[PDB]
Amino acid sequence: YLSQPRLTYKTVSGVNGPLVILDHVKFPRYAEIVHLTLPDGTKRSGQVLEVSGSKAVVQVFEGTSGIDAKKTSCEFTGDILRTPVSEDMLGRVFNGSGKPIDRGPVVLAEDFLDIMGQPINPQCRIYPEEMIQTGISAIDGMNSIARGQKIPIFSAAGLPHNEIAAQICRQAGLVKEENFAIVFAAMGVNMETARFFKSDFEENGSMDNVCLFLNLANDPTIERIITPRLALTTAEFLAYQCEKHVLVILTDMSSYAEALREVSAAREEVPGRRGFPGYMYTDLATIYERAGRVEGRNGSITQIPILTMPNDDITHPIPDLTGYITEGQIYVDRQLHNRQIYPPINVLPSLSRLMKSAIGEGMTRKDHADVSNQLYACYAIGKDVQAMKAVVGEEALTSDDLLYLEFLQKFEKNFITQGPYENRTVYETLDIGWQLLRIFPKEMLKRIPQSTLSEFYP
Amino acid sequence: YLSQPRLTYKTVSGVNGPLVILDHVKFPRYAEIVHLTLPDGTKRSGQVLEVSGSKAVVQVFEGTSGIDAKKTSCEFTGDILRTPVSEDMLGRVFNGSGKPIDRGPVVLAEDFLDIMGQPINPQCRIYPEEMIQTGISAIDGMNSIARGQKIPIFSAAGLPHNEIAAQICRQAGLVKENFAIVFAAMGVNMETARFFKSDFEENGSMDNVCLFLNLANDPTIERIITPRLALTTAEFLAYQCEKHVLVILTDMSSYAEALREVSAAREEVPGRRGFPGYMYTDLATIYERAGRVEGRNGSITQIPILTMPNDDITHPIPDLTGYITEGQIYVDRQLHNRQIYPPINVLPSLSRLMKSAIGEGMTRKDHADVSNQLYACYAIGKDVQAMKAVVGEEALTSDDLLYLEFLQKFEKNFITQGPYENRTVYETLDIGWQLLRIFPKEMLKRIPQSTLSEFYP
Amino acid sequence: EKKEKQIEQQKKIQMSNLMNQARLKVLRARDDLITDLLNEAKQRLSKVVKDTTRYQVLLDGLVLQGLYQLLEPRMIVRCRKQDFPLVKAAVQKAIPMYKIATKKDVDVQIDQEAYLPEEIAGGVEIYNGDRKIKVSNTLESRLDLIAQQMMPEVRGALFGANANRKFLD
Amino acid sequence: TFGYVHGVSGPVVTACDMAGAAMYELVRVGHSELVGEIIRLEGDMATIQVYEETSGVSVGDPVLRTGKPLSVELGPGIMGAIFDGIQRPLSDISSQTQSIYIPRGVNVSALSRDIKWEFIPSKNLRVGSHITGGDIYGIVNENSLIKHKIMLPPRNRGSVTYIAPPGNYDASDVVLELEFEGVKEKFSMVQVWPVRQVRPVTEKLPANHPLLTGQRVLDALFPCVQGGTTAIPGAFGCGKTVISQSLSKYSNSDVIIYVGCGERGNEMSEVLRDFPELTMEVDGKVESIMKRTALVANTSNMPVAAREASIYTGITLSEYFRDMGYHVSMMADSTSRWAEALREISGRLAEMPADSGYPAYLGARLASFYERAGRVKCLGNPEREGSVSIVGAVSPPGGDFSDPVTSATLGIVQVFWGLDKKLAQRKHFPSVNWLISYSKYMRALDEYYDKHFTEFVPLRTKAKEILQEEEDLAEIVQLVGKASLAETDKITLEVAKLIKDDFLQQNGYTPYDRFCPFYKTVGMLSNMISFYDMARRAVETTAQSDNKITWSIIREHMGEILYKLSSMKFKDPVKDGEAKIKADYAQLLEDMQNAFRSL
Amino acid sequence: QAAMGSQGNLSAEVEQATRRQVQGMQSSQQRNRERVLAQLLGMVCEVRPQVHPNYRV
Amino acid sequence: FYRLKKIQEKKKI
Repeated sequence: YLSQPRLTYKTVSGVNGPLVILDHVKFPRYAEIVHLTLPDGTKRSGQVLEVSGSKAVVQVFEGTSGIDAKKTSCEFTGDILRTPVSEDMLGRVFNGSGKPIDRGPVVLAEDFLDIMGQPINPQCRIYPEEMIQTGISAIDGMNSIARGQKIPIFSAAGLPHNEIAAQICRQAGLVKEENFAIVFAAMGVNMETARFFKSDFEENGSMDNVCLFLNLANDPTIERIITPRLALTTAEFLAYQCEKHVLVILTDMSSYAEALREVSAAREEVPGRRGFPGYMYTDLATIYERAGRVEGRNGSITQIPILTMPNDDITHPIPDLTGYITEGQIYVDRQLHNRQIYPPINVLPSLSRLMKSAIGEGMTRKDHADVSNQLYACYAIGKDVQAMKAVVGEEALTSDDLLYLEFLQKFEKNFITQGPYENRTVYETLDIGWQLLRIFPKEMLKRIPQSTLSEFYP
Repeated sequence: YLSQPRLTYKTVSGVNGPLVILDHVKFPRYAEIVHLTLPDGTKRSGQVLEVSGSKAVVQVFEGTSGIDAKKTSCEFTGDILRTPVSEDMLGRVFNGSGKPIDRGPVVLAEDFLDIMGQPINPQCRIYPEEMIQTGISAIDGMNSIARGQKIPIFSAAGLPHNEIAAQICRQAGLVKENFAIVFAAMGVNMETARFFKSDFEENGSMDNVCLFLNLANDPTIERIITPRLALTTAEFLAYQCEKHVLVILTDMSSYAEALREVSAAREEVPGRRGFPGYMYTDLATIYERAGRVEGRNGSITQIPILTMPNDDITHPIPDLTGYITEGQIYVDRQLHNRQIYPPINVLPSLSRLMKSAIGEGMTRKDHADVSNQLYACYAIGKDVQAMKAVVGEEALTSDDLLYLEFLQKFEKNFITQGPYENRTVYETLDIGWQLLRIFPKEMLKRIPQSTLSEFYP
Repeated sequence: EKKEKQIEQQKKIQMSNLMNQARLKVLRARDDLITDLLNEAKQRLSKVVKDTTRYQVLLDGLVLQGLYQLLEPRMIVRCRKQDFPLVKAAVQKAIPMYKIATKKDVDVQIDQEAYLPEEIAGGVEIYNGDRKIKVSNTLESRLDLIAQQMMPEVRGALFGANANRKFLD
Repeated sequence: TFGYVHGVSGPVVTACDMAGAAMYELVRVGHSELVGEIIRLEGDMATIQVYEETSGVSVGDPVLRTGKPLSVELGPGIMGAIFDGIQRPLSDISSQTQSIYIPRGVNVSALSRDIKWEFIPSKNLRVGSHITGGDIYGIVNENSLIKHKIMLPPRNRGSVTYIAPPGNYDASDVVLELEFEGVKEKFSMVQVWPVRQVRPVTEKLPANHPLLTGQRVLDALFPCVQGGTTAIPGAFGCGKTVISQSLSKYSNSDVIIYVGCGERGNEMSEVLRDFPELTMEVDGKVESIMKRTALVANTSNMPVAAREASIYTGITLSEYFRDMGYHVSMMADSTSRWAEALREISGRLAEMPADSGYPAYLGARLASFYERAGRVKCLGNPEREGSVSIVGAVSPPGGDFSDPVTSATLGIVQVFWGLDKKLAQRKHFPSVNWLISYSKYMRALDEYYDKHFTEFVPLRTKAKEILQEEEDLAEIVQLVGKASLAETDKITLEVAKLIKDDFLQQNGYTPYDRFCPFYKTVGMLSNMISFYDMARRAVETTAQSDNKITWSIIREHMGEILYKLSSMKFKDPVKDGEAKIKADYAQLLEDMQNAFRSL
Repeated sequence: QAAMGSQGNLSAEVEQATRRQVQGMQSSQQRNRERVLAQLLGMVCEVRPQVHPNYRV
Repeated sequence: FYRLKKIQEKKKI
């Protein structure tokens, strides 16, 4: 493969915030990459988005500043953005654009790949079945995660989702390769979060097996459009050319949606819901459909994004559309954090697709799923009793209501309450659940099959 | 000084709502004033809002109707709007645009001034500290009015805000003077205008009265210009004659409505409740012309009167009123249903200038702590009354009975006042002390012990 | 236990830092070797430029390539002053080829005022009529382009293939 | 070259003949030169935001071009002055014009060049040395308190060829000469720096030191740190301005930059009347805080566009004084004003609006602003360390917290102080909603307390749970009357009432409570928690007795002690030694123990 | 004290490892740099001028 | 409604 001498122009006919308009370009190509030289020696890059006649629309990842009309030059490559990809990217940190940010050199190009990736045949996917041990009673049990699944996290401002990310990182494992390769990317976050992540990884000795991309709040916002794909391409290369199991973390997709809004508003397209472009649904489908196993190979990808929450409206467009793509979701609650619970997780809004994963025949044990469902129902009824108590006085309470309330306080104070670094075996969690169940006399446990009730209740 | 003739165009390219599109305009100037001639003999005026190329846009103050593309003509003064100014405005009455309506002559201008005024340097302005004797216990005791300060009068439909304005301007004084009054209406019922004129005639102080009138039947757009002219006159008197000037505006709600109409015609970015997004700058421009200035004995005091759409206070009009002024008085319809002549709710009516004219040497040593204790006691009274409304009567304690008695006596004596009564500040503090004596000595946690020893018996 | 875990954590931190520094040094050394190889390539092509006979052939080829990439009625050429006798004949040979290839006429001129600086090993540049569009068909840019295309094969040759590369696809 | 005005619409100006123009370039418009900035280019036409009032500008007026973006000037004499939205020495302007008003197109140098200063060369500078920019090379006693230190800006280096001796020197006088590659560049005492850029630093450091504020509630519950970021949303009228002023008057910092955007000039005149009189003590020398403060005010009625310039100029000055090597903080007032200005500008430009009319990139700009704060290690071979704290004020419409401004703001700031209007309406002046406020810097300060106030750490914790239990019980009080609760519940209610009445209430205008030292606060908290402990122990011990004590019995037995508890806060810091206050508090504690023993 | 001793020892071990790797890489470059350079030089000689594929007449 | 008005306004060109 080769190409011919690249074209250069000096025909900047327009500038509108993060966009640039050119004219008299021969045979433009959609989604081509260009290189811009300002009147000074600075150099930048952009991507094409629209073509018609001889008009080329581009967007600058490095922001627009110092651009003029008669002096700016642009250069045209041949093909779409193809990025270097190597196994040595482990131990190497970069910025949002992928340029090395630490003191090391440019990545040696083991192989070039398309940033957009490639579609995968549905036939070739393999259903994920290997349940994962997380060492958190809240996650395991009611919301256990198979390897290959794509569960998100929901977090309002000022909640300790970062600590949850660190905890799941340190506690990664399997129910009994002995670990996972972590592909972590950050989108518009303050210095404290980056320091926390870097320091925590360094303390645990996991720099040998982690590749970081860092996009900070002070960097231009435009490169946020590219950054997640730069993470995922490396992830899938490690998952389908090295057979290495991968846990890929993303965070604060709200900023990615914001960048999409910037571009759409700059392009004067028809807005959809709350100023978000309509096709951002398809865009999120694109960025989330990069997990799951595949036959003939080994290894996979487990997708865990974090989602910052505008106010607390579950019915906001971003969480809603993420709810239609990701199989499940884990919910972080503000009230629990107000009541000083280190993993403030509300079981009620949470849900995952574990009905076929954690059964017991080779997995934890037979009574697992039934126990989980019974606990969930009991918690729901307990919250109902709590709501009832807020209306009338304590006199109207029966024995059942006192039992339910007492169960609520015990479950909240013991089961969910769990300090950091406190790995818990799955069997221990189920035993704690059994201890909670023993409080109620055996007759009111309706969901439980009779045989399990005789076997395990006493 | 322009010795050159004015141009007279006829290229009325288009018309749309309150706007007129002109073309082939040679070197148009921004915010320029244009006179108009209809196909018949009537005359009008306008202002420029935007220009581009040879095109231009002119908003018409009198509204658009029966405007021809081939008969009308328009004339350019080549200048920003200016207005005649003279001290002779005293004793005179005008309508909007300052045109005479008292059957009198055109104003013999001593000078000409810019309508838009000019910002005042923050270095040069001097903070106000001169307390003003209003005679009303709710305004001097629980609040304070300084010369140079600005403050509105919240109200609603049917409330007696006009009577409050009548009394405050009638018996204005100084604690121990001319107070040239200016009074501009905004699309109000004519009966209110006649009422105010009758009150001024009753007080027999027409030497000091300047009036600018605007009935609701006048064109809506002219109300946007109406207040600025009065403010310009006030500035002239303050900073070129050492006249202490008070100013009153009847209804800024009409101003907001007219500005909304103009903006809706101009398809501008909306905000809360479809209001124009830039009211902040505009209202700040209107209200900023107040205070005192170093080296000069003049001053300007502003007392606008606002009408809420309903009982709500979070409506954008009062909300944007709140940021500007350093205090506000509140009028409660509920108290008006109780037949109290000044139905004033003290609680929502803080004044941000209760520091520089209160204390010993200004009014008296024990002023601020008495005000604070009264505030706290009134709030506790409201709370316990709310509790009584649900729990009953037998469940209330002795302290609750004391607080209820305090409320009853406070509403009977303090706020209650005659249409012409004039209490000094000293007797107001005496009445407050009489009310406070009801409680035991130990319960006044808002007062230092020394004052308690000094004034309790 | 406080003192023990603190000591162990500090030890782990130091060990990890040492590993990171070692890996960074190794990668820096690899980059140094690659850059030295590129320098050798630059010297070798500088030697190659001196052979005038093949230089004229390559010059004609590159000129025709530029003419076919531009495709505009008005054209200008630029080159090192000392090589002008070659490029004028190059244009004279190339014009009929373009006329018979594109079935369209073209006026072509050579810049008698500006010339490529001496530091350029070889090549030419082209401009449209208005000097807004240009093409840099020089030896250096072509070298860089081919290198950016061909890094993976060079790495595979000079350091062997990746064992963990289980599948090409 | 020149340009010619093609059209005008409010604070925006379309122009022509701008082929060579570059964007974010300064421009001067009209016969009277008005500062401007480029925002948008098409062909040779352009778009210009004008920082001055627009009026009288006609079609075709000259438009002079300059080859620099917006920039400011740094050097001696900046402290104590006042500046407009652009750098303009307001006091010098009032003296110059000899008029009350500010002329629209006035032109005055940022700092007067006719004022000498006693410069002393750094002792370690020898001829031929290299400093590689960003390095101190002198010192100046611009005023009695702060010592202004001259530093070469970055992006500059060379060998020394001449250093001036010590002596008096006006501005614009050559002092240092360096020659890097055979080219000798001179320098003066005054440098320049682009506004929209960010001055680099050697490194960043984590927050590790508390920022005492003097206010009881903030320092006891939701403390901020130096280098930190804070936000104070509040309903329209809550005394936020007073919190800002009190913080400026009694901070731990060294230089304070008060930027009041969209505000009433009466507060500025009040500040000018108050700051000169109020003084403080450094190394035994008492001088006015006005010397260690700088002012930049942009009144609301001024042109709308200048607000953004004001906000940026504040942070640029504070960053310069961070490189200077001090701790500093700024009072950013009413960022929503900057948001509204941006909304107006975008609406005039006919962009695609976002939620509530504000343009989309508001959040991005707010992020780019806010990340510029923190503790840092600075350039310069002499080792220096500073910090910058931001204290923003927000005024959402209607007092609601659903507007996009606060929603975006809370996504960045680490500590939040919501203000509740109901408290303000009942004259509880430091109106802090303890139920919703939260601080993320609860960590990284436990060690400071370990070495100073180790006893204090659990006290505030206990206070939090008693308040939380009060809140949980309050609704049951509201819907169900009293006499249905145990004695523990009633005494906890009473303790919460005492906490609200005394520990939370602070009147900044009284002499005895204008500022609260920390020792006073911790003593009060210890007294209150000791009372709660003793009362709960008394009631629980007698819970199973036939003479179980009730709240009424306790109240009657030691009501005078309750009065003493309420009145302990009426003690001045001055005219009253710390030992005296501590002795009185210990004596009161002993009286309380005696009263509990007698029962 | 033992920890800093072991730190020095590990520094010696890792720097020895890096020296070994550097030597191996140098030999690997040496054995075929000439052939690779010849191949690249061949690559930068063949021009093949041609018209754009989409260009029409 | 305002968004729709603006998009129609721009579409009029």
